[PDB]
Amino acid sequence: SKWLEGIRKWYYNAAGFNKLGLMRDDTIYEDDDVKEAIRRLPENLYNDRVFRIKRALDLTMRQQILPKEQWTKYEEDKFYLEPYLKEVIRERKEREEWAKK
Amino acid sequence: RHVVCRFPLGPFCAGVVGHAALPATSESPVLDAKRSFLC
Amino acid sequence: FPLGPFCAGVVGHAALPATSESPVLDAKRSFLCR
Amino acid sequence: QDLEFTRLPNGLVIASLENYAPASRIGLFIKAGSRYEDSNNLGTSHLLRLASSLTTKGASSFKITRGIEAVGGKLSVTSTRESMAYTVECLRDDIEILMEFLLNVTAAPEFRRWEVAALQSQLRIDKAVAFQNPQAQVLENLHAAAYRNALANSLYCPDYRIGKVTPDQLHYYVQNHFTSARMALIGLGVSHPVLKQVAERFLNMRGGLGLSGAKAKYRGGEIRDQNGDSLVHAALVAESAATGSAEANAFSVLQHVLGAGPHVKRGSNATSSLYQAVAKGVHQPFDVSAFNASYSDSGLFGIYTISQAASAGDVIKSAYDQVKTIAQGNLSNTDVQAAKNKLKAGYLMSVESSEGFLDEVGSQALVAGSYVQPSTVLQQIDSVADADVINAAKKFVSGRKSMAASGNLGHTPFVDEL
Amino acid sequence: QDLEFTRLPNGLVIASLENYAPASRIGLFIKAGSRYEDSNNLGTSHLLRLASSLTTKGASSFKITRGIEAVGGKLSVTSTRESMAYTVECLRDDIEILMEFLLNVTAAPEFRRWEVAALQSQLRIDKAVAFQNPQAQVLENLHAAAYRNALANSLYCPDYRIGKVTPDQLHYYVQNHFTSARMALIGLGVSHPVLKQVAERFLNMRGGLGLSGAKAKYRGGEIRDQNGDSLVHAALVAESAATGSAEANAFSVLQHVLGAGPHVKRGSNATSSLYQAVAKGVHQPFDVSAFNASYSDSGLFGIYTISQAASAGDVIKSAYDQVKTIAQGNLSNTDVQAAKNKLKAGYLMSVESSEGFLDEVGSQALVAGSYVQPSTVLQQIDSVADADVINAAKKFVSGRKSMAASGNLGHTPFVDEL
Repeated sequence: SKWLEGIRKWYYNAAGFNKLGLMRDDTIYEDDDVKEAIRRLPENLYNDRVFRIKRALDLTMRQQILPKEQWTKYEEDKFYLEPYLKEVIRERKEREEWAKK
Repeated sequence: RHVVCRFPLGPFCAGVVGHAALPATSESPVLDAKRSFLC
Repeated sequence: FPLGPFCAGVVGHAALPATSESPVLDAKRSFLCR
Repeated sequence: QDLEFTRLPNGLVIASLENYAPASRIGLFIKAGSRYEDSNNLGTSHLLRLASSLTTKGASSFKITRGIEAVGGKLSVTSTRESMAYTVECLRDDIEILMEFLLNVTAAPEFRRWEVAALQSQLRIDKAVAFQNPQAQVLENLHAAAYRNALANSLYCPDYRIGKVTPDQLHYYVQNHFTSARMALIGLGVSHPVLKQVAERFLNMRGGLGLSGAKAKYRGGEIRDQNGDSLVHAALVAESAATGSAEANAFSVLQHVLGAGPHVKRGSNATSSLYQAVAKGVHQPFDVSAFNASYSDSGLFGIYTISQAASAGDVIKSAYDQVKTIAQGNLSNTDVQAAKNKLKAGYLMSVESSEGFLDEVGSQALVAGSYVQPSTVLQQIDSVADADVINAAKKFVSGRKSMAASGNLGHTPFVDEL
Repeated sequence: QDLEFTRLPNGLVIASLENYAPASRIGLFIKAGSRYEDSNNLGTSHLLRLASSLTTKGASSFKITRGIEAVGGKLSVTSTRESMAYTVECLRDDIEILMEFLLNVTAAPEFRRWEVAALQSQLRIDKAVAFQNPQAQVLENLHAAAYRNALANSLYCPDYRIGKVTPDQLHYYVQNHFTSARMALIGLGVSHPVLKQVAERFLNMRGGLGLSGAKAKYRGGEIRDQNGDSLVHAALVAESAATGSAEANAFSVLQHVLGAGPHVKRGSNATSSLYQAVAKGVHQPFDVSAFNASYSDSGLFGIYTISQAASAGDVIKSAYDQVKTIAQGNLSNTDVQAAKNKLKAGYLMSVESSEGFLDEVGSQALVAGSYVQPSTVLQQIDSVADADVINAAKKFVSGRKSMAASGNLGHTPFVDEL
């Protein structure tokens, strides 16, 4: 577990969404399931996601990175969208299974 | 007889048609009957 | 006759519809909150 | 067979009658409705009525709807100020699946924010559809004027609350009013042990005797709506009696003496006293019926009149004068007997259908905790004496009046003038 | 110069004061309003107030608007339940043009169908803007509850009539209620002969009293909105003396004694008896005032309270108890003297501005014909005795009361309880 966690942390730091202040779910591709999951998000989380994304986009516009103190830590990264996305994918899978037979 | 349906003058029989979710509501004798014969 | 008639005027130029009601309070409500 | 009436230890009544019919109907009657609501949570009952198909812990909304359609069954919620009924109907073979769905709906509701937010729009559409008949608006305003609290609450969500009903309020309503002691499970076409098994499987968790609303207080006020419709719909009512009392039966007999809803299509309602009394004075189109609404803690009796705007006052006063006539003692024994016959036939015809029998059994179980055979109800009906009908008319005439009228109120009378 | 009052043979009243000021204000006061609307034509007065710039026989809408703007003038219509006032303000040099426009608007309306249809939308916008303040709806419902007749009619068109007001109805209202006997032309900064000339020029036609509205009849009803607003607005009123009566002056003195409006910004309203009587009981934000509205046929006096939903009953009961205390005789001579000082200063300050003086002159001319100098009004105020105020409070306490409340209304008392 510790070895897998170390490699995962290495990948997390190697990817730069932490540097821009973004969390992992902020970087997910907005497919239809992800769009519905975002639609279902509570207002506070949706607004926090919107501001984080806007700040990241502004930083990339000026080709800058957030100060190292403000980088998102691997421990504190919270997968807010994952439960809603899981529920959405479960509903889609149920509908597809019903369609199959 | 312990229901507003006991009064059959029309308990407002205001239910809406539906399938797998049809909500209905009733109040009590509502008149509106036999006035329809004349505009 | 009305102390606080709160006549519900409408901002206008060349056509200003104003309607007047009688004293209706609200004078000191802003003192505390809303 | 015969109806099997059992009170489980938790307080849940399960009643089953095996009619050996192709279709089985099972309905859960809950003692929750507009009455069991306060100013803060007004309109929750309406959204609960419209929220039957929403996701539950056991099954998703997709599963509920698709499965109920797949078996061809129907899930319906019928709401009354004092009661809310969830009824599932399907063929005898597939009853168990719909029972699982129904118990999931009633006992394990997951009011997810997005799904509840979606349903908020349906409240306005449902209210618009219901209010297309003006008598619904008239009756809602009548209940508002008659009672200060409890029964005054409308069966439809208030407009200011159309989009502001919260999932937390629905959860609170379900938890504090959907309780075992306030529930009755009545099934036609199913065995008693199966119903007991289902009730034990699902409804057991909720504790009985939940939050109880205040007793209804009689406001005795008038609510008038000027909407410009050509026909004025007005109802003058007074506090009559609670359901199950002898005075309630006397008031029902009075309702049929004055004239309940018409019998002959395109008929003149000749036997109805109110219709003839109004016709003698008013020769324009008109409609007059006796309004009797009986609720657990109180009841309303009065005259409902639909009339042309100019002649509305004449119709109202004439019907009131006929009721006064009855109060003064001008009641024939033959008319009382005819009213009794009509009442008994009405009860029998109401219980004729599967839906009627299910509703009646559930209402009796909730109101009284027991089932009365139709013969006993008929014996109660014939027990009524003419003097009791006259006394009920006296109570209506003397009592404070609450009136609600809608239309071109114009020449419509006020309660004080009446 | 001094105010000049002339009653013409046609019945129109012309008044002018030459203030020798840079601006001249000319106003035509007509004894028309919501009071004179019947049920069929409800809301016509609202559209007539809005339809002051529509095409007239003399001038088009384009001409009226562009010209009044070009001279920098203003055309304003102010409507009360018993009165409508058309006023034009501009520099003295250009007064003739605006006077011609005003007389064209008042006496030669065309009410072309397309423009009337266009203006019907503005009814909803004006009603919505006015109803942003809760006091507007609270007072409209208060007048509806108090009176069963003309005075109940709202100053804003009923919603069902928003698009149903017809050009024929506007023509009928103008013809039967815009008449010389009901009109007064009051001018500030304008010489009397010029006003007389213009009045001869345009107001010669449509003479006579015109259609007469019925006397207002007290209804003693309650209307409860239940709009869910955080703060409950409640008014409790009882019938009072008509305008220009001794009991009316006694009621005004009583209104000031109980407490009318703040005199010191962000102050505790120490002089106001109601405010501190309520304040001792309730420590939450609150507001209380005396509602005195006097009309020719009758008037209403009572208490208007803005309070938190939970504490509405405490506020209302405390204000009513203070009024009862005044009725019981616990009124000091010093309090009456202070109220008289406040009332006289209020009248003088109200007449200080040109708009206030024009309004006062028009109101006096329409209600009582002649103009009474401010000294006479102050003497009338002085004449009122303490016993008169006590008797007015006794009349309020004894009389049948009407209540209109808006807000959560869960704890707002009903009229019977109060």
